Amino acid sequence: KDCKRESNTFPGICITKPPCRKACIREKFTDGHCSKILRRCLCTKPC
Amino acid sequence: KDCKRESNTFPGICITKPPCRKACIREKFTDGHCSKILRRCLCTKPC
Amino acid sequence: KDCKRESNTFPGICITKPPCRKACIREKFTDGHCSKILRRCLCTKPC
Amino acid sequence: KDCKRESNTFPGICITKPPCRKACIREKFTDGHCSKILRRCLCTKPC
Amino acid sequence: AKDCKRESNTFPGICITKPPCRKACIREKFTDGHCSKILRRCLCTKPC
Amino acid sequence: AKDCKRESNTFPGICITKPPCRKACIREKFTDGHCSKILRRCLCTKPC
Ligand SMILES: CCCCCC(=O)OC[C@H](COP(=O)(O)O)OC(=O)CCCCC
Ligand SMILES: CCCCCC(=O)OC[C@H](COP(=O)(O)O)OC(=O)CCCCC
Ligand SMILES: CCCCCC(=O)OC[C@H](COP(=O)(O)O)OC(=O)CCCCC
Ligand SMILES: CCCCCC(=O)OC[C@H](COP(=O)(O)O)OC(=O)CCCCC
Ligand SMILES: CCCCCC(=O)OC[C@H](COP(=O)(O)O)OC(=O)CCCCC
Ligand SMILES: CCCCCC(=O)OC[C@H](COP(=O)(O)O)OC(=O)CCCCC
Repeated sequence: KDCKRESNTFPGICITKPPCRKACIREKFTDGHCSKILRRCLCTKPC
Repeated sequence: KDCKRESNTFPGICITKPPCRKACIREKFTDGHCSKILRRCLCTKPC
Repeated sequence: KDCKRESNTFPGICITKPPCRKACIREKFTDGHCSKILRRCLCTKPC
Repeated sequence: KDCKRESNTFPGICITKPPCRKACIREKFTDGHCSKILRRCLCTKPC
Repeated sequence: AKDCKRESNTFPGICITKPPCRKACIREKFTDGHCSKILRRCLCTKPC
Repeated sequence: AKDCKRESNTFPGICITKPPCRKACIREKFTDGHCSKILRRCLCTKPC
């Protein structure tokens, strides 16, 4: 399974995936996705 | 902030910290804690 | 474009699409999706 | 519960209701109202 | 002589419905308040 | 925070430049006035 950490750079409410993914790759993770409930951008990468 | 990944070795319900921390350090993380709701053992390490 | 209405039969909170789609098809709509903040099951069909 | 979808015939910006309702009734809905931010004309009808 | 008007100095966030804006504006000693339809500011009004 | 604003009751015609509007508004016991950008109304301003 992957490691996960909230994005430090993504601003505002996480609505769609691509912007979150882009922030997370800029933060040297491999993907990102919006949290379904709190709408935070969560980055993921192999641990 | 630290990365998080659920423990792959901790059995059953996460009640207190020490057993989860011990499992997570064996998995080469630096700490572990119980998730307050689902009672999963969550390993943490800098990433 | 499609008309949209909240599901009358979907119980609980909308987490993933397929359970919502299933309920919406039961109600004679063609698809369903989760609303992003309130997590409602919203059915869609041709108007 | 009413079905909703954007007017296909209402031109321009929805400021007040009557012109949107009128367009929506022409489109065989039963009412219309402006959306708050985008100022779309949204038609509604029993579904 | 229409009413005097200015933006609420206490209403937070986006003005969506009228009652919360009117409530803020009466606390500021105006007689009413309403959301501006385009910018969604809470605007207070009073005879003046 | 911002001043109260109200259309002038005495300013005739269309608001082109500020000084004639400011002068009419001070007569009306406001502290300033200015032209609205599109409709070219003379808008008077004063603390609420
Ligand atoms: C598919 C297009 C229309 C329906 C979309 C919808 O209902 O939102 C997706 C919902 C969840 O909502 P969001 O992830 O917040 O967009 O359910 C899923 O199946 C995604 C599952 C988890 C994805 C990781
Ligand atoms: C009934 C006679 C006409 C009154 C016109 C009016 O109410 O303004 C139009 C409103 C405009 O929206 P507001 O920002 O709420 O003023 O839209 C509606 O259709 C009502 C509900 C949705 C609000 C967008
Ligand atoms: C009527 C309650 C909805 C919340 C406040 C409101 O009156 O209208 C907001 C509208 C939604 O109005 P509804 O169609 O009823 O959902 O949407 C927007 O903000 C802009 C466009 C996107 C969605 C239409
Ligand atoms: C006639 C309906 C009841 C009261 C008036 C009203 O509709 O709301 C105040 C209006 C609405 O516009 P906003 O305040 O920007 O929302 O203010 C004006 O711009 C007109 C002032 C006059 C100069 C343009
Ligand atoms: C309302 C005028 C106030 C200030 C002067 C101005 O705005 O320039 C236009 C002036 C205004 O004159 P009046 O309309 O007579 O007031 O010249 C014209 O009338 C031609 C337009 C014909 C309009 C009927
Ligand atoms: C930013 C304020 C809103 C604009 C209204 C205003 O200031 O009224 C005066 C007008 C405004 O006209 P605009 O160019 O359209 O802004 O300016 C003048 O030319 C007067 C010269 C002397 C002083 C400007």
